[PDB]
Amino acid sequence: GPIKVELPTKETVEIGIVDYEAGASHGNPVVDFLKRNGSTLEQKVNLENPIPIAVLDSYTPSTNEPYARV
Amino acid sequence: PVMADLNGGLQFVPELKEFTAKLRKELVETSEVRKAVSIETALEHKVV
Repeated sequence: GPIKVELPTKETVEIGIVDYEAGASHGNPVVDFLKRNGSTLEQKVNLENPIPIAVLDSYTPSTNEPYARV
Repeated sequence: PVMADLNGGLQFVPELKEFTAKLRKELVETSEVRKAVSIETALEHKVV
């Protein structure tokens, strides 16, 4: 995969590649190193507390034939 | 009154503070880099 460096405008541009190939192995050294030495960037961010929307009721049809046929 | 100089020629070295700091910094740099690189190589061998 690509390696990119953050610019002063907070933009990332590529400056190199990762590549690793091995035969018989017990794990991935690249990701192990990155986990031990880097930080994980998660796109999902949780609200302070969840916001309830609704609790709804639904029913399965008596026959599965119409959905099967559509 | 006698003045004996037993400084072993050290007075002729210019900028002694900077020179000694450079020497020590180069030694610590070598040591730490070697140690950390060896640790990382050991971890990668153990995981692979």
